[PDB]
Parts: sequence; C-alpha cells; structure tokens
Amino acid sequence: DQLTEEQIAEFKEAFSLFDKDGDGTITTKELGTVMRSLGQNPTEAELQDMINEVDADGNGTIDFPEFLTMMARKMKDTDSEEEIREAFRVFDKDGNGYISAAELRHVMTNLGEKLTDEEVDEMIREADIDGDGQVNYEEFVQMMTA
Amino acid sequence: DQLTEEQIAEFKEAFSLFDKDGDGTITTKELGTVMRSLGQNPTEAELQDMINEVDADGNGTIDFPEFLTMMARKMKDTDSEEEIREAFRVFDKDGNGYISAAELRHVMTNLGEKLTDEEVDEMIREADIDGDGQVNYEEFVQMMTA
Amino acid sequence: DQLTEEQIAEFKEAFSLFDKDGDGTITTKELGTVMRSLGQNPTEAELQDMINEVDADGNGTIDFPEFLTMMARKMKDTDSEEEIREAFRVFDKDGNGYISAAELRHVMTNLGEKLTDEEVDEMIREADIDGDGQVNYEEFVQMMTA
Amino acid sequence: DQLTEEQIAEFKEAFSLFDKDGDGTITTKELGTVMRSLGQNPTEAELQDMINEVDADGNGTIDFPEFLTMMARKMKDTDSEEEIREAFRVFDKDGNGYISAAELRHVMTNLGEKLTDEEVDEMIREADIDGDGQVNYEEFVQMMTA
Amino acid sequence: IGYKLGHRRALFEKRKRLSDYALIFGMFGIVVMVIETELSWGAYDKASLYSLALKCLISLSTIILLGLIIVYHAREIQLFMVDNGADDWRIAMTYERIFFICLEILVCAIHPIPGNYTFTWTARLAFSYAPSTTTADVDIILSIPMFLRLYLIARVMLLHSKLFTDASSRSIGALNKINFNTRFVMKTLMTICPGTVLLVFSISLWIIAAWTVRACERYHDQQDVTSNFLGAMWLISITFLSIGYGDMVPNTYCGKGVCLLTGIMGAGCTALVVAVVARKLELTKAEKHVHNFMMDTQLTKRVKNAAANVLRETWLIYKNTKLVKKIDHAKVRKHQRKFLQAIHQLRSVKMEQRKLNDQAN
Amino acid sequence: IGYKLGHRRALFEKRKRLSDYALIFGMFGIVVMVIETELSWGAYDKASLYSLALKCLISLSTIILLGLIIVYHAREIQLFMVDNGADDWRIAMTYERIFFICLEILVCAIHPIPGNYTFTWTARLAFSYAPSTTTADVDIILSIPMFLRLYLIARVMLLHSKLFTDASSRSIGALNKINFNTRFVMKTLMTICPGTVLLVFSISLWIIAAWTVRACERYHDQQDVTSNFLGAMWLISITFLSIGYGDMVPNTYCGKGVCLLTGIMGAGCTALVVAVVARKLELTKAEKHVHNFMMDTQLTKRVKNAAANVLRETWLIYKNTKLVKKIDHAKVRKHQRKFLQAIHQLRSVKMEQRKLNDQAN
Amino acid sequence: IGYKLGHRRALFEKRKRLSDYALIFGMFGIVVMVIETELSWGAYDKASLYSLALKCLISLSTIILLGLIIVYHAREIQLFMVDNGADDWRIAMTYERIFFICLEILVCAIHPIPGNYTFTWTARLAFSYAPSTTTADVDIILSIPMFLRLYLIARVMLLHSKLFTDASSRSIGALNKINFNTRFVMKTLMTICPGTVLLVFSISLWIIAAWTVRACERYHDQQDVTSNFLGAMWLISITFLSIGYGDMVPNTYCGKGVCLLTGIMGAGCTALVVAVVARKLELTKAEKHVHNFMMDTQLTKRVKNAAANVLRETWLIYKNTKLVKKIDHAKVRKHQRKFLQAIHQLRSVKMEQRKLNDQAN
Amino acid sequence: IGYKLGHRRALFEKRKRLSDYALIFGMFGIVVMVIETELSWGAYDKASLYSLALKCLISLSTIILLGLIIVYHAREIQLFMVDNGADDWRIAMTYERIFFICLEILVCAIHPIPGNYTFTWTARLAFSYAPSTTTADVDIILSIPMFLRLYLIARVMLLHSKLFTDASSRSIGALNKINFNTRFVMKTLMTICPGTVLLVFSISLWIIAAWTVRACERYHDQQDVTSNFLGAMWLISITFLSIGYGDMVPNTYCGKGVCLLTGIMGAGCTALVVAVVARKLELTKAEKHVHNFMMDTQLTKRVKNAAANVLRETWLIYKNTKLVKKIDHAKVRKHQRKFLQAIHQLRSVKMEQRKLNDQAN
Ligand SMILES: [Ca+2]
Ligand SMILES: [Ca+2]
Ligand SMILES: [Ca+2]
Ligand SMILES: [Ca+2]
Ligand SMILES: [Ca+2]
Ligand SMILES: [Ca+2]
Ligand SMILES: [Ca+2]
Ligand SMILES: [Ca+2]
Ligand SMILES: [K+]
Ligand SMILES: [K+]
Ligand SMILES: [K+]
Ligand SMILES: [K+]
Repeated sequence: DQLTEEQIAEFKEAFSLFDKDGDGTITTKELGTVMRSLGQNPTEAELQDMINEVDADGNGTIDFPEFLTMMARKMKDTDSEEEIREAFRVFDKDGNGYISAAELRHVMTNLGEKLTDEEVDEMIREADIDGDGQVNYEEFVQMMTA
Repeated sequence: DQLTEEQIAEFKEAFSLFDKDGDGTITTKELGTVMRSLGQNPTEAELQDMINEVDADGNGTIDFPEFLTMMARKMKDTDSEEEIREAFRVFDKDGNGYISAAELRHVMTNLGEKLTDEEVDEMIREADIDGDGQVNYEEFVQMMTA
Repeated sequence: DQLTEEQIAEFKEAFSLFDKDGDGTITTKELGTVMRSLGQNPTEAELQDMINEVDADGNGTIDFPEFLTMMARKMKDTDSEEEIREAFRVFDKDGNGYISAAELRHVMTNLGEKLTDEEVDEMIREADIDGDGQVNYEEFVQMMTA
Repeated sequence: DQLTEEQIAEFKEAFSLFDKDGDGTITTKELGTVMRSLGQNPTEAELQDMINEVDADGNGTIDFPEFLTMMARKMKDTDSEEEIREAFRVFDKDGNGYISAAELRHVMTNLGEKLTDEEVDEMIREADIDGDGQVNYEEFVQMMTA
Repeated sequence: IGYKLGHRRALFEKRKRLSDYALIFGMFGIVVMVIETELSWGAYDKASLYSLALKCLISLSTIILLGLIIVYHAREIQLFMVDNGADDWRIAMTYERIFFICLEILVCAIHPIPGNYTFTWTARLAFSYAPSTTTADVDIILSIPMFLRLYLIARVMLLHSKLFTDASSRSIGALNKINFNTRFVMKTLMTICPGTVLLVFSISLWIIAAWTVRACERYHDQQDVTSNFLGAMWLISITFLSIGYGDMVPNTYCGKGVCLLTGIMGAGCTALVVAVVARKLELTKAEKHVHNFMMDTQLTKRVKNAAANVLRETWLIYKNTKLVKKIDHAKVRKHQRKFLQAIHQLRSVKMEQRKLNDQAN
Repeated sequence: IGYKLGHRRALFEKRKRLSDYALIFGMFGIVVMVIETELSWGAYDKASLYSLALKCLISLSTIILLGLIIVYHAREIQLFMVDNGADDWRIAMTYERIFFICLEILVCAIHPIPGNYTFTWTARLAFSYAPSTTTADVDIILSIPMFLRLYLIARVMLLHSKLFTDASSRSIGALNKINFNTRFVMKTLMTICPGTVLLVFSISLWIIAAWTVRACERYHDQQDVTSNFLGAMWLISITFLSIGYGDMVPNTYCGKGVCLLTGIMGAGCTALVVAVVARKLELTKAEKHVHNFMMDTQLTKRVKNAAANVLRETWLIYKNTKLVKKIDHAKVRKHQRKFLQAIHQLRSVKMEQRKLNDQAN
Repeated sequence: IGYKLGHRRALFEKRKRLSDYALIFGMFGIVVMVIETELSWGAYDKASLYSLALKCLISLSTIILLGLIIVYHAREIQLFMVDNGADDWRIAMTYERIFFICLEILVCAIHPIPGNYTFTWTARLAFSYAPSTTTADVDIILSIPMFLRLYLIARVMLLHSKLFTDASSRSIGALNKINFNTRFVMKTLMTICPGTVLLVFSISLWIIAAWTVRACERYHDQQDVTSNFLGAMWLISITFLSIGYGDMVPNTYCGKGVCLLTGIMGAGCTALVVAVVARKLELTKAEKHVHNFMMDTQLTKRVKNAAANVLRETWLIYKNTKLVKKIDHAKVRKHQRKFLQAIHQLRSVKMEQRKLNDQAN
Repeated sequence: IGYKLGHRRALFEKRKRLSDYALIFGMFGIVVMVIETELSWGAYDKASLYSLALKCLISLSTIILLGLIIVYHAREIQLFMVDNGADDWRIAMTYERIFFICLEILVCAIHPIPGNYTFTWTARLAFSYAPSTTTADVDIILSIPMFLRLYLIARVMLLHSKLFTDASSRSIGALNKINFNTRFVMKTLMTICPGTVLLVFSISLWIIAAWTVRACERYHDQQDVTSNFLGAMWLISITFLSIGYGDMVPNTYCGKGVCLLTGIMGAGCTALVVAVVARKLELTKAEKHVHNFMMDTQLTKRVKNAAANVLRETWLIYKNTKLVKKIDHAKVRKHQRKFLQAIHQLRSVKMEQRKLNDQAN
C-alpha cells in the first residue's frame, strides 16, 4: 500500500503527458493544451483555480507529489465537496456566490420533494448566522465537516 | 366560462419564455431572440408591426393582459383578416399597396376560376372608392366588417 | 402553321423568363442571372459574344424576333458550325485563334486515325492561303459555305 | 541490357508530366505543383534538397538524364540509405542532426530488443571517434559504404 | 379575451373525456368476444343461454359506443365552429368529413348478433391436396373484423399528448405555423424512443395474429398442428423473420392472409430495428477524444521501438561484417533479414499513425 | 425562323399521334388473346368457329400495328433529317437504327395464327417425382410472348411528357445541354413520386405474373393447386417477399422462370420501398426547432429539480446528527442513500442536456 | 496520498484475482457436464457409478464457485466503501444491488444433482404429425441452462482490459468524466476490430447451438436426421442465413426455440458483416489522388484524339465533295456518318471529363 | 542508369511470359477433366483405353504446370534480389515465402491419376430418410478440387494491368509511396466498373456450382431431380437469392456445402448490387438545376392562381351577402366553403415552395 516502484513508474509516465517540457512542473498553458485536445476550451480564470486548488506552495507549480494529490480526488466516483458546488451554482447567478434568503426559501418549498415551512425556518436560521440577508453559499465547508 | 386559476398559471409560465428579464415587459429584442432560435431572421420593421398590432397603450410594450389577446388570434386555425392580406401581397409590388385597376381586372379574368367581365365591372366600381385609380387594398377591412 | 398563335404564346412565355424587366429587351445582366442559377459563371467577355451572335440591329439587345432565331440553332442536336469550331479550341490555347502549320501537320499524322502525308500536303496547301505560316482556322466557315 | 527506343518513349512521356512548358528543364515550382495535386504541401526547403540530390551539374535544374537516375532510386522497394536516415530523425531534436551520446545509451538499452552494455560501449567508441560528445548521425553513410 | 379562451378550453376537456369511454366500451366488447369464442368450442354449445347473454352484452356495449361516437363528433363540430368564426354548422359539412363518420360507424357496428346461424365451409388441405368440408357458424365471420376498433388507442394517445395539451407548446407552435396532428406526434415518438414503439407494436401484433390464425384454423385441423397456440406463435415468428413455413402451411385463406400481412410488416420492421441497433452501438462525443489520445500514445511508443530495432540491426550487421575477423554468413544473413523486417514494421506503423491523424482531422 | 420552327412542330405532333394508335392496337390484341385463352378451355374447343374469328381479329390487329410502326419510323427518320441539316436519308442508317427496327418488328409479329396444331408435353411432378404426359396446343407458346408489347406505354408516356413538350423546358435545357431521352423522365419521376411508381409496377407485375403462372400450370395440374388464381396470387406474393414456396412448387419451367423473375425484382423493390419509407418518417426544419425548444425547457426544469433535491438531502443529514440529540442511524443511512441517488440523477440530466446542446448544431 | 492510492491498487488486484477462479470452476463444470451427457447415452447407463462420480464432481465445483462469487461481492462492496468516503457498509445495500447478487446465485446454482430421476415426454413428429412418447431423465432439463455461466468471460475481459488497468488511461478519463463500464469496452472493441468479434461470436454460437439442438433431439429421433451433428450444423447455418428449414424441422420445442434465437441473431449479424465488408473495400486518400491523376491523363489523351478525328473527317468530306471531279456519293455519305460519330464521341468524352473534374471537388 | 532500368524491365517481361503458359496448361487440364467426367458415365466405362489416354494427358499437363510454377518463382526471387540491393538469394527465403510455394504446389498437384479404383459410398435420402449405398470411383474425389486452379486468372490480370505496366503510373506511385499489390487493382476495378465484375463473378459461380452439384448428385439420384442440369441451375439460383430449397434438397454433403457457399456469397452480392442500382438512379448537377428551375416556375404559377381564387371567393361572398336583396343562404354557405378551401390550398402551396427553396439552399 506504499506505492511500490512499478506503481510510481505508471504515475511517472502519466505525469509526462502534461509535462511536455520535461522540466518537472506543469504550467497553465501545458494543462490547457491537453484539455483543448479533449474538446474543451477553458479560460485562464477557469485554469487558475485548478492549480491553486492542488498547489500547496502558492507558486503556480504542480510537481510530482502534488500531481498525486490531484489524482486521488479525480479517481473518486463521487466527491461530496464538488457535488455540492454544482448544486448551488445552478441557482447562483451574477458570479458572486451569494444567495438571498428570499429565493432560498422559495426553491426549497416548491422545487423537488419540497421541505416544510418550519424546517426551512430552522435551516435559514442556521444558514443566516451573519444576519445580513446575503447568504454566501460557502456554508457547506463547515456543514460537511461535522 | 372565464379563466381558472390553474389556466392563468399555464399562460403565465408561457409568458416567462419571452419575459427572460422578469420585468413583466416584452421588448422588441426579447421577441426577436426567440424567433432567431426557431430559424427566422425578421428585421426590426417586421418586429415593430407585431407589438403595435396587439399593443393598446401605445407604449410599444406587451404586458400580460395584451399577451392573452395575441394568443387568441394565433391559436385560430384560419384568420380571415390575415389570409386576405397574404393574397393581396402576392400581387402587391413596390411594397406600397396601391395596385391599379389595370392589373386587378387582368388577374380576376385570366387567373384562377376567373370572373365574368360584368362581375368585375361592379367589383371595380365598388372597389374604386377613392377614384384616382390607385386602388388601395385596405378595403378588405370594411369588406368583412359589413 | 408557322405562325400559330398558340406557338407564339409558348415562346412568349419562355421569353419572359429572361426578360425580368418586362419591357421587351434582354440585357447582358439579365442573361447572366439565369445562367448563374444553372451552375455556370460566365465572364463578361463570354456572354458579350452571345448577344451579337444573334443580334442583327447591332444595338446589343435581344428582342423577340431575335430570340426566335437563337432558339432555332439551340434546338438542333448537332450544329456543324459550332462543333468544328470547338474542335479547334482543343489545340488552340493561346486565345488568338492561330495555329501554325508545324503543329497542324503534327496532329493530323500522329493523333486519331491519322492522314497520309500526301493528303495533308494538299490540305495544308489549301489551308495556307495566306502563306505567312500562321494558319488562322477561319477556313472552317469557308469549307461549310462552299 | 540497355534502354530500347520504346522504353525511352515511355520515360519521355512521363517526363512531360512535370515539365509542363516543354523546355527540357524541371523547376522547383513545376515539381511543387504536381505534389500539391497529390495532397502534399512541402516547403521550399524540402523541395530544394530534392533537386540537388540528383542534380550533377549543380545548376538547380533536373534534365532528362538526371530524371532517369531519380526514377531508379524511387522504383526500389527499400533503400538502405533512406530507411536508416528516417530512423535517426525519430530521435533527432532541434533539426540540427546531432545526438548526444547520453541518448544513445538510453535508447539502445531500454527500447526495442535492446543491446547489452558491452555492445553499446563498443558502438559508442566506433561511432564517436571524434570524442567531442555530439554524435552527428552522418556516420550511417560510411557504414554501408564500406 | 378571458371568455373566449375559457370556452375553447372547456370544449377541449369535454372532447377529451368522451374518448376514454369509447375505448373502454370497445375493449370490453373485444374481451367478451374473445371469451365467448374460447368457451363456445368445448364448454357449451351455441344453443345454450350463456351465448345469448354474452351476445346481448356485446350488443349493448356496441349501442353505447355508437352513441358516444355521435356525441364526440357533435362536440368536434362545435369546436370547429368556434375555431373558424362561423355561426352556422352547415358550413362544416363537406364530402370528406361525412365519409369518415360513416366509415367509423360501419367499422364500429360489426359484432356477433344473438341467434343461431350456420353455413357450409370447404377447404383444400395442405401438403396432401385433400378436400375437407364442414358446417360452421356465422359468428366467426362477424367477430374477426372486431379488431379494427384499435384505432381509438391512437386517438386517446393524441388527446392525452403532453405537446397537444400544453399552453407553452401551442404558443410556440403558433409562431412557427405547426399543425398538431396525429402524424406529428408519431414522428416525435419515433425520434425520441423508437425501440419501445417497435417492441410494443411487434408483441401486440404477434399475439393478436397468432390468436386469429388459431381461430381460423380450428375448423379444418384434426391433427393439432395449426390450431395449437404455441405452434401458431412459432409460425408467426418465422414468417415475420422470413425464414419459411416449414410444415405449418395453413389450410385456410384466413391464415394465408394473416401470414402475408405478417411478412409485409416484418419486411420493414427488421430494417428499422437493424438501423436503430446500428445507431446505438456508436461512440459519442468526449469518448472518441479520449480514445484517440491513447491511440496516439501507443503509436508513438511503437514507432520509437521500431526505429530502435532498425538501428540495432544496422549496428549488428556492421559489427559482424567488419570488426570480427572470420565471417559467419548465417549470422549476417539473419541480421539482414531482421533489418528488412524492422524496416517494414517501421513504415507500417508510420502509415497507421498518418491514417489515424487523417481520420482525426 | 418562323417556318423552320413551324415545320419542326408539325412533325412532333404527327409522331405523337401515331404512338397512340399502336398502343390501342396492341392492347386490343392482348385483351382478345386473354379472352380467347380463357374461353377456349371450358366453353368451346379449338375446332369451333369462335376461335377462328378471334384469331382472325388478332391477325388483322397485328397487321395494322406493323403498318403503324413502319409509318412511325419513317416520320422519325424525317425528323432526324430535319434536325441535322442533312438532305439525304441514307445518312441515317448506322447499323444500330436498323437493328432496333427489326427487333421491334420481330417482337410485335408474334401472335397465335388461326389453325389447329398440337404437340406432346412431358413434365415431372413436384414432391412426388412422377412423370406426366399430355398433348397441348401450340398457341400457348405463341401467346405468352405477346406481353412484350408493353414497351409502347413508355413511349407514349415520353411523348406526352410535360417536360418533353414544353417550349420553356426545351429552351432552358438547350442552354445547359441536357439530353431529353427516356432515361431522364424516369429519373425525374423517381425523384418526384417514387412510391406511386413502385406501387403501380408491383401491382401490374403481380397480376400479370399470376395469370401467366396459372396459364402454364393448367395443363399438368389435376388437383387444383397451382391452377387456382388465388393460389397463384399467394405464391407470387410469397416469392416476391422471399419467404418460401410452401407446397406450391410448379411442375413446369414456366412457373420456375416466372418465380425467378419475381424474386429478382423483389430483391431490389423491397430495398427501394424500405428506403422510401425510412425517408418519409423524418421531421422538417420548423418542427425540429420546436421539438428542440420544448426539450430544452423540460431539461432545464428537471435539472433545477435535481439540484433542489441534492440540497434538501444534505441539510437533513446534518439536522438529524448534530442538531438532534439521539442519533437514529437508519434515518441518516436512508438520507445518505437518497443523497447519492440525487447526485447521480443530477449528473445524468446534465449529461443529457449537454448532449442535446452539442447535437443541436 | 501514498496509502490511499496504494490501498485502492491492492483491492483492484484482489478483485481481479478472484474472477479467474470463478471462470475456471465454471468451465470445468461445463466440460464435465458435456462429457457426462455424451457418455451416458451409449457407454454406461444412469444407474452406474461413473455418473455418480461425475455429478459429485460437478456439485463440488458448483459449491466452490458460489463461495468465490460471495467473496468477490464482499470485496467489491469494500471497494465501493473506499471509493465514496463511507464508513458503514449498510449504505451500499440498495434494492438494485441485492437483486443482481441473487440472480447470479440462482444462475450459478443450477446443475445436475446426483441420483436417478425420470419423467414422461410426449412430442408431435414433423411432416407426419404422429405422436411419440418416451421416458426421459430429468438431468437434461438441469444441464442445458448451465450455458448461462458464460457471462463470466465478459467480466474477466473487462477486469483484464488495458484501458481499465492503465494509470494514464484513468487519469485522462477522469478529466473528461468518462464512465469505464463494460459497455465502453465493447464499443471500443467494435470500433477497433469488429470483424474478429463478429467471427468469434458466430463460431461459438454455431457450435453451442448445434450441440444443444442435437441434445434435445436425441430422445425423439429414430431416423438419424436431427440427432446427427453435421446435420445440426447445416440446419443452424441455413437458419442463421434465413434460407429455410428443408426437411430438418425439429420435433421438439427446444429445437424450435434454438432455431428462433439463431434466426434473431442472424438477422442483425448479417447486416453488420455486410456493412463492415462494404467499408473494407474503399480506397484511401493517396490512392484516390493517384487514380484521379491517371484518369485525368487518359481523358486528356482521348479528348485530343477525338478532336483530331473530327477535323480529319471534315477535311475528307471537303476534299471528296469539291476537289474530285466525279462525286462518289457513297464515300461522302460514309464520311458524313463518321463525322457525326466523331462529334458524338467528342462531346461524350468532354462530358466525362467535366464530371470527373466536378467529382474531384 | 541505363543498364539498371534495362535489366529490371527484362525480368518483368520474362515473368509476364511465364504466367500465360501456366493459365493455358491449367485450363486445358480442367477442360479435359470435365470432358472425361461427362463421357465416362454413359459412353464408355472406366476400364477402357479412352480414360487411360485422357488421364495420361492430364498428368502430362500437370507436370508441365509444376515446372512452369518453379521457373516463375525462381524469376521472382531474382527480381527480389535485384530490387533490394542484395547479393545472396538465401536472404529472400523466409518462413512466409516458403509456405506459399508449397501451398501452390499442393494445390496444383491434385488430379485424377490413371488406374481403376473404387470405394463404398452411403447416403441418407431427403424427405424419406431412406438409406442408399453404392460403389463409386475415387476419381470424383480427386477431380472436384481441380477448380482451385482459378487463382491464376487473378495473377494474369495483375501482370497485364495497365497501372502495373505503365511508367508514368509507377513514377507517380513512387512519389506518393503506393504499393501496387493485387488488392489495389481489385479496388480500382470496383470503383470504376463494379456491375461488370459482379455480373461476371455471379455467372461463373452459377455455372461452376451447378455443374459441381450435378456431378456429386449423379451417384445417389435415381429419379432425375438433382442430377438434372436445369434443375441444378434453378436450385443454385433460388439458394443464391435465399428463397428456399423447395423439394430440391441434396442427398449428399457435396450439395449441402455448395449450397452453403452459394448462400454466403449471395448474402453480400445482393447488398452490393442493390447499392450500385440505387447509386445509378440519381440525377446529375445540370439535371438537378433544370428540374429545380422548372419546379420553381410551376410553384409560382400555382401560388398566383390560388391567390386569385381567394379574392374571387371573398368578392362573391360580399356580393351575395349585401348587394342582393333576398339572401340565398345556400349560395353564401357554398362560397364560404370554397373560401376556406382556397385558403388551405394557398397555404399548402406556400409551404411546398418554402420547402423547395430550403432544399435547394
Ligand atoms: Ca513544464
Ligand atoms: Ca507548487
Ligand atoms: Ca423584458
Ligand atoms: Ca402596451
Ligand atoms: Ca429587360
Ligand atoms: Ca438587337
Ligand atoms: Ca520547365
Ligand atoms: Ca542539372
Ligand atoms: K429470406
Ligand atoms: K433478406
Ligand atoms: K427464406
Ligand atoms: K422455405
């Protein structure tokens, strides 16, 4: 379970696919080139949030030890972190990441299986801890932690 | 018979298809975009005559009460007012609508099932109300009215 | 029989296909528009020689009497004037319509069923009336006329 | 065995395929147009090395006697000079024609059927007689020559 | 206008409601006819009271169905009058409209009436050409055409269609001048889910045709060949696929007609199913893109290996021919053979890579 | 000029008129032959006077038809002379024009002549391999080839074609150098209305082939199998569809040849018909756009519903595990299962929407 | 993380290892069943000891296979728990998952148990409609379904797939969100090498179906027709191609069902093979370019030849008509005919040249 | 180099010359075998001298053919040595090359040797399942495989190919790196003239297969069913089209194998032929343009007529409604019906014109 030499060799070969230059780091253009061959055209803003998601040194560099961490989340069938991301952005417009309590109460009582009024009141009370009314949907970071 | 509350919901949901902004007002560009996705490219001149045909307030904006009136005319199998317009536009040249009695007598005695010369003589006499010769085909609005 | 009213009506209706204006005159652009819809893109020089081929008044316009003459040559399965002319253009690429006596003797003794030297010697002698060497192939209209 | 008169006619007819304007000379543009009709778009650098490969006069022009020499190498199923040259270009980088001796030890011991360390050590000694380090693969021509 | 749209909607619901009762009263009659036909062969005879009761029930259901059809057509004429701004119903009566109402009445009016009636039936046996004569009842002639009542299912499906009964659908279709007829819904269903339609149609036709063949073959089969239900199923299946008849040729023209219809239907159904299956086996987007990447990687690796082999063989030939004092001709010949083989492999993989790139273009 | 066009038009009408008489005098002879063949089997014998009268009528019609063909070809040669600027008719004979005239004469000259002639016929029966010998009349040999007179219908259709007899059509075609032969009209008809052509051809071939099979099978069938008209119709239908022969194998080579021709024709007719049917089931542009619009709306609604479900399931788990005191593990396990199911539904509907948007263009 | 990736790889190998043993223990049982069935007909009877020993071996292999299946499913549940961040195994137990395990157990549990059991079998003979009754053993009913154990080959192929077990393949697929199910591998194999798959599937089905038909037909065939192995092979081949049954109709419903399945499979296999063959006959880009170049060359040569011939004929006509004093009309007529022929040839070759140039686009 | 090209050209001619003699000496043997087989059944027996003389001729021709094959392969090895810059012939001897020479020798070595040899043959009759035993000669076993000598026609066609023996074509292929194998010529012929190839292949296979079936069926047919030549032709034709067997099932595995091969070939040949026929029925560019022009003109005329009719009906309604004092309601209703009909016709023609324009886009 300690990633024997043959197993590391397989990941070494996979790493060289993105790392065309052979220096040992994956740049934004190196990653973007691969995704363009697969039928995707992401912007530099979309690209930037992927490196720093896995990057730990804060230098825009993806070395071999960091490349392994990215694979672990990718090979997973379902990621509870990412699935909740896609749910909010369906109802989250303006690209700001904030949901008012007016729309949150409406969607949860009319769309889907529908909650009940006292449940959403408790949910909003727990969700709107700040009390400003603008509920940034990043509350799931502490919601799934427990 | 009136309209049930559920029936208004069906028409309100249909209204939201054009009312993308949620402002309760249908603009010229809002109506144009949906028609472009259906395979049509009308000019602004064609679009303008559509709103004011149903618009009653004269503000160039279709609201919900006016939207219901437009649907009534569109859902009919045949509209006697519109079909007569299409027949005249076939023989209408220069985009003015003031064809003279020279072509009117020719088409009605040589094309189709054809009419007797006595019939068209009375027809032209009734048609030539202005008397100049340039017979405006707007007489159809009073033909069906009486 | 030659001037039956029904036959003239048939050709008059066909004449209106090119005569879009309706005046009774076929212009160069009117003829070119019809030929463009059939998959051909002739140049101005190519179409210009078509009008004057049947134009008798020299005004550059084709009227109804000249239109009938053009049809008579077109309805024929084989036209001796055109096919002989088209055969010369195969060996005439410079565009001036002149063929030297050197190539003329070459093609007629090696290509096709081939002619013996005695016959081509008389043929060249009859063809080279000018004697300059540049044998213009206008002699073909002389051959058919006589 | 020699070349009979009819055989020269076959090769002369094939010569006219490239030499459009019959003057006994094949230019760079004449060769390029033919290869463009076959789905190939070479650069002028690629074209230039084709003529001087068979050009003995050094005038940058292929005549009939040199055209026969080019055909002889083309009709062969396999050319030992060319096939070995294409193998080197697989591992050739920067287009300079030089490969460091470090790469030779890696490819010959890990790729393909692989050679033993003693074999390659003798090979490097014979190939890298100069000892500079940069091994130009022009040494392949002197292998088959002797 | 509120009233005008409200009046139009009420007629739609009234017309929708009347279509379900007709389907119910048609299917009830069909089921009762099937039960009577099955039970009148061995359980009781045609002079008992059970046959009388069942036929009376069939007649009552037929009368109710005819009344329902008349009311439905009256409501449809009212809807036509509303939809064209006409104030007289005589304007809606054309030759085409009248003919179809009479056709519907004639189709829905046929059923086995109560009584006791018989006729003489003569048939020519199969594979033996022997005559066969028997006395049969008339009700078999009147009960087979009763399957024509299945055209009401299409009407019920059309009136219950989501596209037909959605305000947004009509609003969008009006702007594009689309006729919401029966053909449009069928084409939409074929575009969405053709396989389900094909399967349901094939199974229903299979069962109905097998039962009909058995019913026609009861009277002249005294050997349990074509009157067997499983045998009829197998015969219909092998006629649908156009394999042959085997020894299952019917002795009756009813069976021959049913077999001809089954073959005609199968001729097209097979092609449609094959086309659907061929379409469903292809890769989609974002799958070819993944496949081509791996193909390119493998091709690159194999090209590098072939080039390495070529160079190794060249070096071995040179070493064995010059460096070594004695010359072993077998070794150099073997190495030259391997050299040629490596050259051929290299050009083959190069051609394959070029073809893959051209395909991916 | 005026006269040249007028003279050319007169020849067209003269040639058009002569083609109808030939068709009339061919169809009359075919019908009389069919009636004579049918009535000479049971009504009277071959030594009576009715056969003599009918055969005399056939011979007279044949003579008139041959004369009409000769006059038609003379008029066509005159038209050829006019259309090529030739002043001698001998420039029209080209070893190919002569051959087809003789072929037409030979085809149209065959008919049953009056008299009384017989020969001996021997056949091998099917499924029993028993010999069969009978004496038959020669007129059956001479009357079957009479169906070759059907090539005149194509000529009549070509000479009456709207494209062939329209001044504007010829004027436009001349500019584009189009040959107005008989092959152009057939291809135009196939492009316009293929189904009608296929149906008419199939029905005519069906009836004619069944009658021919019955006529050749009369002489050696003493059991009413292949001499039955309905049986012949069924045999032709099942050979056309390539299902099999059943027990309907002919005892004569006429039947074998006709079945072979029917199978050859059906092999291609089936493919053409199924291609036409497949082409007739597709949607048009406007209805495709409407369908795409409605599908996009439905997918949007379902995506929103799945996204709501995901968040609903997430909150509950927290509520029933942190906020609540006791932990009911069954509830949290059920909610986690529902959470995973909602995630899968959301990604499925998103994939479907992406596929629709990718295939829309 | 080092441990997390290492833990997943260990479970993958453990699950891969368990799939080979199941295939081995299924194929062993199938082979032993076939040998026992073959040898229990003529070598020994069903009351000896060899049958007891062989059936005991079959039962032992079945028990081992069931245990292996249980362990495999336990390991797969562990992998599911690892792959979704779940710490309780009860979350993985859904209705869909439980049903398939029971289905697998039921499929793999059927086998001929030791003992001596018999029943009565009655069948209706073909082409004679004669009854036939015999006493048969129960083990034939329990041994035919044993062929359902072939679904393990697909599992073994999937777990040994290069795409399924390659780090780079999974890494690339994760970015594009591709599900590596068993359907993806089948589609990839069909895209790569369809002919090999079709051939192997057809041969395996042929052999297995022929053996099954012979086994079902042993009991009621006393004439060596459908119990012959070569006859069964021929019958399966002609049913696959849909030519007919000949005189090889089975007397048992088992044979009828196998023939129906063979026909259903062939209906699609034939079309797929035909499409593959049609695709295999196309030219490539370079071949098309070379062919077009050569064709253009020959067309140019023929155009030049026809153009020369036209002028030669024109000059000959002019010479014979004017230069010569006495005019030989036969010569000038012949030359005019040749002139017209040359004109027609020239225009035909010009049309072909234009068509080729247009097509090259 | 002059000598190098001259030496290469001489070997090509020497190799071409040797291929014609092999074809001659193979066809001579095949024809003599056919004549001997036909004449040894009824004319003379197998112990006379004519059989001895004919089989001696066959053996002599076989010896000459083997010698010619050996010389041809020697010349081809010389060509290989010249074309690869080799100097030892042992480098050309690989495992693949040696196997094909032995295969050719084995294929061409089989023939009926002189002598008198017999064996015992037992067959099971069709439709009756009766045993049949006879004594037959061995020469029938050795003479059927002699048809494998037809692979020399492909070699002769390849060596005489215009592309294979043209300097310009070879030069262009060399520049484009094209392999001039036997597959390239077949694909080129299929692209150029597929119908001719299909027809020739089908006719040759038909005749050869029918003769082979008759020859194998001679020994066990005492009823003149499958030994008849016309019956064999009909059986092969109906197996090729997959209609059925009728009552023509062979009693020998010869016939079964030949029928299986015929069905396999027909399955693909029918699809190829129908594809070619469908491709040959389409219009060209100029024809399409002319057709579109004429259709547009007709549509314009019909649109104008419908538009005029609508206004005529409107005026008539208005006149009868108000201008006349007494109102005849029947006339008003009739005119309103005609008004609606005209509206429907107008919109239908407008839709048709729009569809035509969209198609022409
Ligand atoms: Ca890098
Ligand atoms: Ca970093
Ligand atoms: Ca708005
Ligand atoms: Ca307004
Ligand atoms: Ca004008
Ligand atoms: Ca003029
Ligand atoms: Ca030059
Ligand atoms: Ca030079
Ligand atoms: K079939
Ligand atoms: K078929
Ligand atoms: K069949
Ligand atoms: K059959």
